[PDB]
Amino acid sequence: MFYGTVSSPDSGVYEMKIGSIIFQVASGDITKEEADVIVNSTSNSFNLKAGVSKAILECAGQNVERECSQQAQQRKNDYIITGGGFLRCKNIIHVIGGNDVKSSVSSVLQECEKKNYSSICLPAIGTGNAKQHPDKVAEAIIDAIEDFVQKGSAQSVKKVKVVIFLPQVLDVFYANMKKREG
Ligand SMILES: CC(C)NC(=O)c1ccc2ccccc2n1
Ligand SMILES: [Cl-]
Ligand SMILES: [Cl-]
Repeated sequence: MFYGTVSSPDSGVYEMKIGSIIFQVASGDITKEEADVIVNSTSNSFNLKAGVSKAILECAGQNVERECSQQAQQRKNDYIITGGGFLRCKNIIHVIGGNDVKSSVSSVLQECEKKNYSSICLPAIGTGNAKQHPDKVAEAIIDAIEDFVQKGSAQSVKKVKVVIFLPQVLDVFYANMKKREG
């Protein structure tokens, strides 16, 4: 009902349509990307500095670190939204790596529609310190996007890209795309 064809538009990038959204995967350093929103996969304290979270907090800078710990003490949050700091984005959405990945991605998509944003870049959420299995993480990310499209919710969001630290995890995402393709 939804899936287009898998192709490679640029070296190391793989893409397919999911309804009106372009879904892409690539390996690399997510802190070098430009998008309306970049997603961080962190702890329930929003102060982890290991793996992807280390790179994101160090690049973003100390004002973003302090925004995080200020919101964490105010209430119990499933995720938090901060400024971009010195990353090339309008906002960072910090999700909890150990939480249900489909739920986390659904929340990111909803928040981006609320701001009329068009582009999102995320890591392989949960595959770092949280040690969720890559096969289950890929299935959950793509399922969230399918559900969002099926419900008629995609209006401003046009591009969702997963930038993945390890090439071996990229292989798992590409196999999942080929399983789904029209
Ligand atoms: C070798 C291993 C311990 N490093 C990591 O897990 C890791 C993850 C994401 C990164 C993003 C930018 C830069 C370095 C990064 N390193
Ligand atoms: Cl994680
Ligand atoms: Cl990753």
